[PDB]
Amino acid sequence: RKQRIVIKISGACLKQNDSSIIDFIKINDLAEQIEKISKKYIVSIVLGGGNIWRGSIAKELDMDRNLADNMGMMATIINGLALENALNHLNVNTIVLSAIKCDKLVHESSANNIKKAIEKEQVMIFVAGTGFPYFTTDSCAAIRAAETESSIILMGKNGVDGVYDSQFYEHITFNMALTQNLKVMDATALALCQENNINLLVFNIDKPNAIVDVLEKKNKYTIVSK
Amino acid sequence: MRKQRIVIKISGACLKQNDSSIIDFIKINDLAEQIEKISKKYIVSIVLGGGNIWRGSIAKELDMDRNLADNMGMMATIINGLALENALNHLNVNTIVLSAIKCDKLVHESSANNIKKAIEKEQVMIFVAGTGFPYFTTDSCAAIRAAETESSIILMGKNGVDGVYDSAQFYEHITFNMALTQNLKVMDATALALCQENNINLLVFNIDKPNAIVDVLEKKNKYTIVSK
Amino acid sequence: KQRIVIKISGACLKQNDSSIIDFIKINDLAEQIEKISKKYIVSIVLGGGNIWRGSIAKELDMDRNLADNMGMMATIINGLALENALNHLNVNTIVLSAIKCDKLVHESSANNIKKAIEKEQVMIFVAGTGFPYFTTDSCAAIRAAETESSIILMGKNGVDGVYDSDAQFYEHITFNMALTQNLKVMDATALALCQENNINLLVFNIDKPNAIVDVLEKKNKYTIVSK
Amino acid sequence: MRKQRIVIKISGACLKQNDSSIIDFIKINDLAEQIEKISKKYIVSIVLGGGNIWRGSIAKELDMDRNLADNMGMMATIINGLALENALNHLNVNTIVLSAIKCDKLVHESSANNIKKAIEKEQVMIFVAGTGFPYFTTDSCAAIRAAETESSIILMGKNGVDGVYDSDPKINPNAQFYEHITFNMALTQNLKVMDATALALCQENNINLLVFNIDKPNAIVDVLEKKNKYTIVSK
Amino acid sequence: PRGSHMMRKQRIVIKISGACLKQNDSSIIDFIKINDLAEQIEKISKKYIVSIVLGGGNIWRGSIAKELDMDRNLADNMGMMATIINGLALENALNHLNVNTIVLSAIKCDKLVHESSANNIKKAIEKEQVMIFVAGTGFPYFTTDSCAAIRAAETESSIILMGKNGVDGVYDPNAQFYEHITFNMALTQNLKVMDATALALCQENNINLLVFNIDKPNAIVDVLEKKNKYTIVSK
Amino acid sequence: RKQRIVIKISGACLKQNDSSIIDFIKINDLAEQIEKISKKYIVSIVLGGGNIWRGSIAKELDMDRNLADNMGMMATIINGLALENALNHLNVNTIVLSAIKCDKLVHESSANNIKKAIEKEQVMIFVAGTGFPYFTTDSCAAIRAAETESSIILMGKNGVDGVYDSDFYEHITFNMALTQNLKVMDATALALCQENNINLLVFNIDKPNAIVDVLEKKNKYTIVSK
Repeated sequence: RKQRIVIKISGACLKQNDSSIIDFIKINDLAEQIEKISKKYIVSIVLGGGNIWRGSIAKELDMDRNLADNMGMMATIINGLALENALNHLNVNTIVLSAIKCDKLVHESSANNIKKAIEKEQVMIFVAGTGFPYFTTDSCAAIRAAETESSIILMGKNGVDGVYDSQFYEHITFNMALTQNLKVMDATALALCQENNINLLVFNIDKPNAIVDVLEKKNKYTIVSK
Repeated sequence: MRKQRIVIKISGACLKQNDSSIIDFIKINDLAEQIEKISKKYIVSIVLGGGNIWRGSIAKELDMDRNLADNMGMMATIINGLALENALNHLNVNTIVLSAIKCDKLVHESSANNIKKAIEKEQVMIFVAGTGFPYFTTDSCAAIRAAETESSIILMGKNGVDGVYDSAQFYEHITFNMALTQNLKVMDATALALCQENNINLLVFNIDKPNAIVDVLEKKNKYTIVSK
Repeated sequence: KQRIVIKISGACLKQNDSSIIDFIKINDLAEQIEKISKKYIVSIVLGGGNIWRGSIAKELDMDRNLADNMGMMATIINGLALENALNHLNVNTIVLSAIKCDKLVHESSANNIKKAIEKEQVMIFVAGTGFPYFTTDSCAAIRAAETESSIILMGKNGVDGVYDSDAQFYEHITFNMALTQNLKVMDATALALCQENNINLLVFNIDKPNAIVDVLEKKNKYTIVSK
Repeated sequence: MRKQRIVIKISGACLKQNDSSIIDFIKINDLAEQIEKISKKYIVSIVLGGGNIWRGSIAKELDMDRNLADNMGMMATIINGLALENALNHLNVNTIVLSAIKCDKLVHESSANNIKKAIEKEQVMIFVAGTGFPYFTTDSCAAIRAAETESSIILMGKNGVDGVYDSDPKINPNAQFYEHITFNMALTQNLKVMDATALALCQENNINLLVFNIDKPNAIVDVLEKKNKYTIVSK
Repeated sequence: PRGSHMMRKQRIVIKISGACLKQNDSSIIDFIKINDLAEQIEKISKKYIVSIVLGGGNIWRGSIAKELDMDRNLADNMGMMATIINGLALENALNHLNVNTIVLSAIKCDKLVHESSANNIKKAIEKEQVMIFVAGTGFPYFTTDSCAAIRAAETESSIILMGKNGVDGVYDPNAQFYEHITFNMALTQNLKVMDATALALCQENNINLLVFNIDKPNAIVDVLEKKNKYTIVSK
Repeated sequence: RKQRIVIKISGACLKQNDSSIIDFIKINDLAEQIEKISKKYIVSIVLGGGNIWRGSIAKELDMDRNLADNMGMMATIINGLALENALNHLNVNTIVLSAIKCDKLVHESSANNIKKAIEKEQVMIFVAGTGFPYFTTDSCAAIRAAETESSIILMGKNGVDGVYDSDFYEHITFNMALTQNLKVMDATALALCQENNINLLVFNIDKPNAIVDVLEKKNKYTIVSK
């Protein structure tokens, strides 16, 4: 009866200040929530690398997009190993699955390994995106959702309670989103979610117990469905 | 001389004549002949489908979940990729098969480095096994490869159809916005989004016709441009 | 628990040219393997004739190194299809490939075979030896010796066993009489491999319903090849 | 030319200006410009640290065991390695990233063959991910890479300090500055120019140190021309 | 020593040089010697988490490298291959005694051996497998002793059993026996217990040595029970 | 393709006595011959490991066949790197191609890598057999000959001039060797050679300049064909 979910966790969720790329209280709070959630759900985590690497630094370094996205993928691996460590301390059975092969550090994602991880009911930490440039964290979240047969992506926003207009939305269609010219995710991720019937649960991730609370429908959130 | 970069999307059906053989030698050789000529003026990336070997309908019959079904399709593209490479080798075209899935005994792996290296050598790049991920179409892979190689245009070969219609009125030029508004199925929504985000144009034409790929680059027949 | 190799040619998985793999045929195969796996340690060696043949290689002017590579990718496709069919029957199974391709299959090795035997998984051997100039029969012989299987089930498509030529049915023949009589049970390489390592053949008609189960219970017409 | 072989140890701090960005483009481009000029006279091996991205203090905060902590550090050096390669490619320097950990989609693997091949081609070798093993420092890896490439000297760039002193200069306005010191004198005084393991590796294989201030403009080029204040550690 | 129990076992590294596996020149590996070793490891593995670090001297030595005009990078590579051969032989011997065992290699070679990594070591310890460490560090300029130190630190083993071929422990004919020496006392007395690098690594990570005669029957079992003549090296 | 040859070099060719697994004078003499030969031929070398590992030691160690053949494969890699070193000192362009992947030591054999090595006209040193148990050095020699499109295998014997009936045939047929019951190669290697029209050139390899001489038809040798 365990239903499957993808939690999109951007890099900003792991960082407090510029002094440290990863903040221990923020990542441990995250781990604590995942611990509780993993009792009722099969959990897939899709991480960003914005705390370590951003598009702005790529421009400063005159870095072409192929290489820039590669840097981002490495950043997600660092975050992935940090989250795994935090979850291991809580005795949560967890596995880091990477789109890029690097056996000394992480396991490789594949149809077999995902299936294997689901049977063991491991928390799946997905890293290095798709192993391809020109993908966003959101697009990877879409692909991972379809791949793991998760019908919903929890889309944590940093500061924002859900879909607004920079009036709140309790619920919104994908159609009504694109007619209203709202940038909930990039166009590619939107298309991916629509094609494979994946819903979004947009909420404020900065709030204490945010992820636990929105699965209990406790706070302000937006659902983006067909 | 001086070469601009193009992606040619070649579906599985372009390589197959009838059900007796998954790959037809005349069709693949004709394709290789055209690529030979084109590679003198362009840096050529080929993105192959596997429809001649593997289809979505067979996956249903075998009660095959999507993760596995798309993996079968990826292996199909590798077979096609090696066949095309062989045909191009016979014409002394410098060529390399770059795979999204690692398989050293058969193919080279696609990567930032290997693509860059193949471009410098001006090799025809045969891209194979899609993105290595399920839930992607050949069109989406074409978009990703175009962005990755900095190709501004994808030649979208259609089997039988001259371009973009509405069923029967012919368009010479349409916008991506104009496309999905008229509920036209040029590519899947994901591929469309990818092309728009990265300013990649489509050149839709009939690929079944003799010398079709060569002729559309010389603007000689009926075709449709899709831009922003 | 006795160890066996079942040689399954590509034609066993195909009905007609419209589809490379037929769901009824592969499901029937899986059903039989399911039952057999309760009494035997099962190794499956697959061909790729349903997808790729020697005749297409000639048409494409394809040299042998590449042609055999095409065939090996064909067996992987078949291997993943059969694994899927067996998974739906809750049979513990693993695809072991002679060619490394981690995103799709596991690699065959001394360790992984040993590990698969301990777990009593059905072993689906794929991509031959990873080398050109090998037949499916030769791979079956190597896999038999490697798994310490004393017998290869040699499924033929249409033929009840070994005859004079196709009519006298042989109940039992020797590999020595499988060249002396000018017959062609397997290629010479596979024959030598089997003799070298004391591997016997059980030649039977695999097209018949329940054929694999029946021959292990000695129920139908079959030929023993030994000595 | 008959190029002599050198290892340049570049810590993470050399690539970072402030906390807003892990890698600063001016600092890394300045480094690349110097390596460009140096590579005309020398076969250059670069050994990078990852302190701009990852440090030991973060590992403690995250309650991270040492095996995992050092793995984070190795991934950090790969990021730095790819950024430096990019900077050098823009200056048309033939360069290769050689990693102690296999990761084909991003880097080449270091091996006896690949090093030999890179030396013949006279590429700048950017060594990355240390030894692929925990319990090694950047210094230790620099020693190993020096021995492996048959480099007789390691340029040991320090951030702010001009070289080896008998004590911290920031405190004592009376600290001796050594233009040359032996490993022997340095250990009886208990100076820790490098960690004990790196020191032992250098002594075992007759590798010398050239300690200097890396923050100064043109520092690496100048020290090879013997132009500024530097400490040679030898014997 | 360490003297542990059946649950929550202490972790040890046993350094087994190539000479322990060879009787004479007619065969590189002697079945009696390797089976005796396996028998001891079987008994020891009941009370300890056991890591074995093997040398390759029975197959390859430094002297052959000189004869073949072989540079160090390649020479050490030959040695690493030798340890893999030894590793597979010991694993076979241990498998016949039904000891759960795994060969972990610093060099990737999937058809022969498993790769060592933080994850695989952790996984092997959980399963309480005997870990046979092979191919050193995958790098040249390391001795078997230095690999033993690195493996000890990596596995969090507090002690390395240093089997010597012929000698009961540490001495200065009729020499004086040391029951205990410091690492300081080790170098300061010119006593070559291990190479300088291995010594440094052990000091840095607080790893002790247990030096004993490995040629004697039941030697490894007996020194863990404190039964014979042996030397502790420690801080 | 025709002017390509396979030279089968057993382990015994590299060893003088038990004190050293590899003898420098024997291996250097072999290297000198290969140097001269590689000017006129595309050379594939198939090495055995009998100088380091043999079947008799496997029995003593109670070693199952799968593991025993694995030991032998690692032995050939050691020999392969030794021969490469000897050829490098003579400035011969050479590459070690292994049936088993081990990137830190050797390159992997494949259709692409063989093709690439042939175009470069490198001496190919084939190592680790087929990567499979139940193969002999002779069988590997057959497979490499067919793979490289070599029409002939130089079958160096240690002590014997050619094909007798033990202590002389100048030309034997394959079928004749079977009727006569001669042990030229194991049955599998014989079948492989016949299937792919590969000839054998059996000669005494212990003799000075033996390999060079037999290609110039200079000494006593047996030619095997069908």
